[PDB]
Amino acid sequence: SGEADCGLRPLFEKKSLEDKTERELLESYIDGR
Amino acid sequence: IVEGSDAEIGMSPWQVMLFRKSPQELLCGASLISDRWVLTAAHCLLYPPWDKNFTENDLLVRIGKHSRTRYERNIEKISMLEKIYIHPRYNWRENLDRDIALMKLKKPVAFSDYIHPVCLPDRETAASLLQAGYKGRVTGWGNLKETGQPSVLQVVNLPIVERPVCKDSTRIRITDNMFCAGYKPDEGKRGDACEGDSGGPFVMKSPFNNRWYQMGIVSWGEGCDRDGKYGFYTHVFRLKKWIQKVIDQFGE
Amino acid sequence: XPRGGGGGNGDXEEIPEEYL
Repeated sequence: SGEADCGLRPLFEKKSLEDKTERELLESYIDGR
Repeated sequence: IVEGSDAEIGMSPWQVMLFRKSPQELLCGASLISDRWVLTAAHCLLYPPWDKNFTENDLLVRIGKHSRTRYERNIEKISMLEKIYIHPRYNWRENLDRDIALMKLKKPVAFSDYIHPVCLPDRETAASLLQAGYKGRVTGWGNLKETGQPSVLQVVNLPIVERPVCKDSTRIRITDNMFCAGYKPDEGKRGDACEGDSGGPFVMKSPFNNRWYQMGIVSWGEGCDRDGKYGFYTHVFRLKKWIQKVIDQFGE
Repeated sequence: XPRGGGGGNGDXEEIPEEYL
C-alpha cells in the first residue's frame, strides 16, 4: 500500500532471507502464509 | 525500547530519526512512507503544556541509520523539511487522540538497501491483522529503562491487547483512534517502547503478501515496561483518509 | 503521559555543515 515496492526489504524480502525474529510475528497470526 | 534486541542491518529501512538542529539531539522516531513523506506522532512537534512547538526549521530528518549517535558517512541521508502537517483535531488538551503528523521533505530521498518505505494498510489488511494476540514490532533508539540509550537501533515484538484490558489499565480516556500493546503480567514476557521511541512505527508483516505494514505510531504510556500497563499507539488505518487527503492536497 | 522525546546529551557526533 503506503507506496508501491513498499514494505519489501532489500536485505530480506527481496533476497528471500528471513530476519531473526520475524517468524515470531507470523506464528501469532495463527501461523501465516 | 525496553527488553528489546539490537536490530540487524536493513531490518527496518523505513526507520527515521527526528533530530534537533541545536541542541543537536534525538527528538523522536518517524517512518518513511514514500520518497518525500514522513509519518510521526504530533506530540513530537507540538505539546504546549511543555512549551514544545517545533517548526520545519528546528529539525533535520535522518534516514538509513543504525548507530544512534554516529554520522553514518555513506549510509545515512539527512533532509530538510519543506512543511509540517498536524491532524487539525489532535487532542493535546486531554488524551493524545489523533497523535499523528506528516512531514514533507524538501527533496525526495533515493532508496537503497538501508532506505525503503513501509506500506500503509488498506481496510482489509487492518481487519485481518489488528487482532488481540497478534504480534507487531516496534523499533527506536529510545530509553532502555524507565529510569540508558542504546548504541544501535532496538527492536521488540508485542501482542495487540483487547480493548477492555486497555481501558481497565488507565484513568486516561482511550478513543477508537488508539490501540494498546504489550504482554500481560501473567504471560511473563516483557518489553515496550520508552521515551525517545515516540513517533516510531508499530509494524506488521502481512502473511498474504509478505509485505510490512505500519499499523500504529508510538504514542503514550505510563512509565515503560510496568506490569499491568500497556503502550498506546495511534491507529494508522483510522487516520488514513486524513493522510491521503494531505498527500493529495500538497505533495509528491 | 506522552514518548515525549529522548537523547539530548551532546553524546552525538557532529553532522556535516552541508547537512545543517
